[PDB]
Amino acid sequence: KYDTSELCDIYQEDVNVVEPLFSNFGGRASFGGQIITVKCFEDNGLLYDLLEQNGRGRVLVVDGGGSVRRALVDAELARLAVQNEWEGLVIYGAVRQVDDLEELDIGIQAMAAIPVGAAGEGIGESDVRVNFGGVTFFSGDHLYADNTGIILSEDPLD
Amino acid sequence: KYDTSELCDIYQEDVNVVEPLFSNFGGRASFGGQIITVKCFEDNGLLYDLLEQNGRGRVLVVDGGGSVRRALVDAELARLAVQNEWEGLVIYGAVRQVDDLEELDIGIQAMAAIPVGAAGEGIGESDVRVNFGGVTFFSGDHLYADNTGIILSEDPLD
Amino acid sequence: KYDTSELCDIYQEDVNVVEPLFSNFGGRASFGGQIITVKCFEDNGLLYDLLEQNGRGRVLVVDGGGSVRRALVDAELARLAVQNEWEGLVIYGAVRQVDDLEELDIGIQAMAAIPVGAAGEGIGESDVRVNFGGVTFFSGDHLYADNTGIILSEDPLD
Amino acid sequence: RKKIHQWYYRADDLEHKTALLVHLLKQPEATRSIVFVRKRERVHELANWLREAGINNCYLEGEMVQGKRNEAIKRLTEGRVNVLVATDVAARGIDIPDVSHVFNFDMPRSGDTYLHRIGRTARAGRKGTAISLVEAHDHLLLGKVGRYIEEPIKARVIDELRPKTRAPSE
Repeated sequence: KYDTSELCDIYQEDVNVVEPLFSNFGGRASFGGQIITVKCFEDNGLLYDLLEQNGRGRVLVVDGGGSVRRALVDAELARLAVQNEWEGLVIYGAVRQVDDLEELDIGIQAMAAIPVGAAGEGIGESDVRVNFGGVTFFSGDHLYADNTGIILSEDPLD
Repeated sequence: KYDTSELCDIYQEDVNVVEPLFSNFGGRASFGGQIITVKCFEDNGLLYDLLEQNGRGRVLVVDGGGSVRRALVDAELARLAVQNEWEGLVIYGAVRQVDDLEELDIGIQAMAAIPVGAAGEGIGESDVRVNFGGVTFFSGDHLYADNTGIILSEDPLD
Repeated sequence: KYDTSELCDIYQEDVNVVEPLFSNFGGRASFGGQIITVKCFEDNGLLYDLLEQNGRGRVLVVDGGGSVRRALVDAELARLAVQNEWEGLVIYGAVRQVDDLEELDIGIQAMAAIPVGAAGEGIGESDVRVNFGGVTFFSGDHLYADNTGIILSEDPLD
Repeated sequence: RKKIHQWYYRADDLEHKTALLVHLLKQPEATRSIVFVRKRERVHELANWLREAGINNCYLEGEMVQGKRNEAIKRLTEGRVNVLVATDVAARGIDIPDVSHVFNFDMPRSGDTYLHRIGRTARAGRKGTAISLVEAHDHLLLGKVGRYIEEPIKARVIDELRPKTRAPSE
């Protein structure tokens, strides 16, 4: 239960709203938590590393360069996230096997769908500011998202 | 009730077609009626004054400037549209509470969703000619919309 | 019934991936076949000639020049394809009467809906090399599509 | 790009339209003809219709297992037969040799289809003939096609067999 439009009405300026660039791909329509950011590009070695870890109460915010040439998340990687209790994923990038994703009990917001997987090298960086859709993200910020859009605050809400 | 493709077959050049920039957010797949125009930007004071009146058989057509930073129509105001029996709304701009809007017995075509609501000051004009999507709009005209698109005519069709 | 991601994972670079420009409008979530190609522009007289023939195991691939001004396929012409058992249609163009197209056992991917139909002068050429989405199609290539994307190879797959 | 003699006859009835072909096939000129049709069903019949008239006609329609598709094709390149009936699909990946006549029993919507049909005739050199038979429901289609292609198809009339109703509006 998160209403991003209700939240905007309440906290006003104290939230930042992300551009309307994304769409729901996961099993949850609304979701939120405390983010951990990632910078990468057409690679998801790092994603496999972090999602192998536990994430109750946590969202993974991934700056993927905006690529839609290569998918960063497939069913395997999302099944991974779900068994480790992750609230959801925000991918400034592409995703994959959308039919499988709608079924998994995780929020997924990304930009498009492309059949090609990313590479598995591991070239990237985590816990770093990322920036996209007109908003800055640091690890330990809080993120709230549903079908209407995505909002972000530095403190927790409710 | 309405199939816009058949209508175009039948009426050919007596009909102008809007460009495919819009989508349905309301419960009604297709709707149609006599139109009242409103011009504004990121403010919906006018919309409240307008949707309080009754509007059976009427459609509200909003040049919202195309802005997607601030949402012109939330759940609150859609209800007041249903209450006063309005056929449907057309917004060159953004809406809000997408999940609430699809449960509502009205028609809603718009460009995008953004969780930030519009100001309420009242700034705007109504019953003026407006232009977007390559169709030009006067109050008194007739709009029919379904999932395929939106079309306009001077005189009522059928 | 087909999984474009698993295929890319297997065939790697023996497939070519179309850019994510299209979406599903038909009743079949995925599909695949031998392609027959057409280059045409806001006209479908030739698509009626082709789809009147039998196409079990076949996909019609149409370079409609990317136009969203004019619908190349509408329910009529979709019922006709279905009747002749055509696997699915890929249209670099617009489609029409979406509510009717979704209830049909055929795969259709296309760029947008617009309610105005194409002309039927018969102008167009067929079995020609065509280009769009970063891929070149020619008759006898094999296309496979789902809700994640479109892929194409020279030889069948599995 | 190639060049072929092209004619058409308008018809009143399906029945007329098929006597027209019958007559036109019984000509010494006719040598190896292919006749196109539109509907699946009409391939079977028109083939019957043809024998009776006294013309060995062989019928080829697009489900046929590829073996049959060769047994059909082999009869034609053998003097056994000089008429093939088919549809646009039914004959898609085939080269047949030394054809001299292509007939459009049903008119196509597009000049692209038209051009592939009459593309069948030879190039041996010696120059084939494409003849369309037009029922009044095909008239528009005959014009649309004509405009597609450089030029219109000149009309003809068989003295004995003759259209007992008027030509359509425009």
